[PDB]
Amino acid sequence: KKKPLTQEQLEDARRLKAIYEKKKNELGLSQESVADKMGMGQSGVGALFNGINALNAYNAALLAKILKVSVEEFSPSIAREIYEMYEAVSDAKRIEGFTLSEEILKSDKQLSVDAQFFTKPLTDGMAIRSEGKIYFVDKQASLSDGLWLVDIEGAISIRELTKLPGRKLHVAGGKVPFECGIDDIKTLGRVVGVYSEVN
Amino acid sequence: KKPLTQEQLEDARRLKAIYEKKKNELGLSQESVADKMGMGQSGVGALFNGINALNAYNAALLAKILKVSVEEFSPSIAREIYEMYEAVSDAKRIEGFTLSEEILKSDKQLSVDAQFFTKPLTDGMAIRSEGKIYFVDKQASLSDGLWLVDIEGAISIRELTKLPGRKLHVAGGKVPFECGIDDIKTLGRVVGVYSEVN
Amino acid sequence: KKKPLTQEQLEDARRLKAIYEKKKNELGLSQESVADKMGMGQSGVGALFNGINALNAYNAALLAKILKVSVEEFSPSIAREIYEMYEAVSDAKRIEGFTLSEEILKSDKQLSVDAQFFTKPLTDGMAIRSEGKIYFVDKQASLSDGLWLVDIEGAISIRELTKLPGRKLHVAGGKVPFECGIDDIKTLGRVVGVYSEVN
Amino acid sequence: KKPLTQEQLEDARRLKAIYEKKKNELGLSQESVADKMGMGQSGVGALFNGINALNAYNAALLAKILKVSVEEFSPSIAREIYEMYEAVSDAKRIEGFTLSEEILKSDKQLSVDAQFFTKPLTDGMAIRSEGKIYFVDKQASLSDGLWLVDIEGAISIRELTKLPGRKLHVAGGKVPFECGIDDIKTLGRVVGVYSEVN
DNA sequence: ATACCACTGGCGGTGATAT
DNA sequence: ATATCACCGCCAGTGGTAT
DNA sequence: ATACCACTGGCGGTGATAT
DNA sequence: ATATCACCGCCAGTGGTAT
Repeated sequence: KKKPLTQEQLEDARRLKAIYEKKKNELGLSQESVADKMGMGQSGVGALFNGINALNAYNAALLAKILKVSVEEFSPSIAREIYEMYEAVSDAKRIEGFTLSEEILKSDKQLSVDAQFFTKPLTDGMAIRSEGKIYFVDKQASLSDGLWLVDIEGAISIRELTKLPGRKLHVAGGKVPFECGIDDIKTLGRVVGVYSEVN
Repeated sequence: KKPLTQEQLEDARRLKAIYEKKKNELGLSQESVADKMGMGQSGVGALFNGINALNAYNAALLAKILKVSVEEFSPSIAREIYEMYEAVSDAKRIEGFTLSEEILKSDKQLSVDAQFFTKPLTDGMAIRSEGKIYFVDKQASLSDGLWLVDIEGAISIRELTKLPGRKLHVAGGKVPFECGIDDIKTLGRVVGVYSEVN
Repeated sequence: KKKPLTQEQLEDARRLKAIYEKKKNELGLSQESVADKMGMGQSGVGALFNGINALNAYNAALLAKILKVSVEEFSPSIAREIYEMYEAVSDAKRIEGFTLSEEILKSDKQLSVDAQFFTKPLTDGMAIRSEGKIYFVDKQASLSDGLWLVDIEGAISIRELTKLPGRKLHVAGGKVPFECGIDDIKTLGRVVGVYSEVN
Repeated sequence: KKPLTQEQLEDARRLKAIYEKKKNELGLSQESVADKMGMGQSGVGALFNGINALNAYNAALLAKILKVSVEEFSPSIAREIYEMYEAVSDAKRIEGFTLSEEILKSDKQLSVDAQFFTKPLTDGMAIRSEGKIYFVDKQASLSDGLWLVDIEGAISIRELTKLPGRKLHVAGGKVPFECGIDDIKTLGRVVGVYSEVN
């Protein structure tokens, strides 16, 4: 028959068409050049772009790969569907990502990590990439001796802490270890896992 | 028309067996699963007995009702569900293994984001040994580094160092030793390692 | 008056126009959007693109920066002029660049280095980037004890060599030092300078 | 019309002085330089006396005839010649300095490719000390690392380590010492070092 | 050999039309 | 949003010249 | 509670026109 | 090189049913 595209598919097509017309020259693609990649004809490509045929998860997956974008960039609904379907194979956790350069923390792309990486249910957590390593930080953990993502007077660095009597601390990890009170250091989270490449 | 592909009925074989063997624990009938899928009882029976094949949606939906991963009853479908998960949050699914007592045993396929590796990992392995996760490039050129090797049937992580004369310097044990290139079967090179604390 | 664009300027304009029409959407630019960046009007922009006004070194420099390309990509003549003019300030040497990953050497972008970096006239030289460092290699140097870019049975690595009696060698730099004959190692050049970032 | 900008005649002041003071060594007259530039003697006299200003071409051309860098007689022109050299082989011109006896002295401006620095270097310095080249980020946030510092008039390379209480751990001498942040003037942070062998 | 003198060719634009 | 049209200021150079 | 039976709605295309 | 036009196979599901 003919179904009229329930107006989220219609607006998804508009973003998809807009995200293609401005990047076809960037990638040297045409509607037939995309038709061959999907195993279709040019008639089928224009239907998806001009909001005549409703695209599915498979087509959205390939269309995102052809344009090297995310389905979120043109269809946030299916990306929710993709994440929901991926909860069946393995509950990979979408951890917000950060970068630590010059002791400065900046938000970055969210990071996908399987729940098997962690021995505890990391609900509020971060993923900081620094010095060729990725540090997985538990934002809600009790203060104890261990590896912590701390802040010392406007500088963020990974340091190993050791509680001392008299409400003092021992900070290790920097080029020079030192001691100070527990309130001289702001704790942003406890490091629970470290990933690194060949060193 | 009922031309189900040989594996599409093979998908139904495991799916049907999982349903009846586990419906006692979950206490659900076919029409109860039908309600949770927005379907009738007639729609669910087709999938179980091999009348109608499974798509990506209801196969993952059934994998949430039954506490079973979709790869357990349909490896082909779970492969394509991942291939859709590369479009959003482009993680890279890697076959999982465990290394205990120099024996490599298969494990659950792991979900790893592509931002872990500087070099793209086409054929990769994830091995869980000594409480850590070792990521291995199955097809990697022989370079001095950490390698998952096979020494006369024993699987172990060793540090390979190439020496002139097609020799190797295997390290990792109490005392390192030297041998030829062909004396060891190098499964792949370790590119990343992950471990927890406490 | 009116000068007819001596046919290298004409063909330079064709490449410039071609390199702009396929990247204006990639950069969100129009002829007026480029006119404001150069301090001109849209009429002046079209003259350069359509081969009516001959562009100079200054305009080519800005046009290359606006499109984030090199003048070589659309006007190899002026890039020669730019290099010739830059020989007046400081004779920066255009050294061919290489990358060394997994003990595999691959050609890369040519590297610009001032002649003050070297104490000798490095005519035939390489620049290899590896392990966060840039190694400047003299391809024509006498064999002697020092840092060399060698090849050992199909693997390229930076190793420190030491000549030994009996036509033997000592190779250092790898994870395991070893000894072998001088003919068991192929020498591709002698390292004369090393640059590195914060380590 | 003869409206030469104040510096454009200042360009001619140094250029004219360089020509006459060095024409004895090179043994060339104005018409001889005119021949090498595709010009007449009348065209060269305008540039020397300040009648016609210099563009990028003949200023660099004159910098090749006279064995003098164009920055010596025209800093403004050499700046724009570099700004054209960023379009092809995008090197980054950095002000050069030498560090001898704790005294920072200016030197020739260095030509460095942008592929040396992970982070773009807007305001940078190149310092030649102890036979090596230290690249310094003039405007860099205070982070634990190697810094070009000024300690009561003395210029030196030191390893700064921040300590709680707005303190510093200065290292590099026989014995390190501690002081406050404001006790030292940090000119900039060292991001790259180059050295030769033999 | 070199520093003035008008004189001027063409470089590098402008500013309004379409379409 | 681009292309093609006259139109042109105005420093670049020129020759010719008296030092 | 569950496995057959036709029957069929609409999903996801095709294939030729312009322009 | 794109847009809009009919046209439609054909597995997806449906209800109804006898276990």
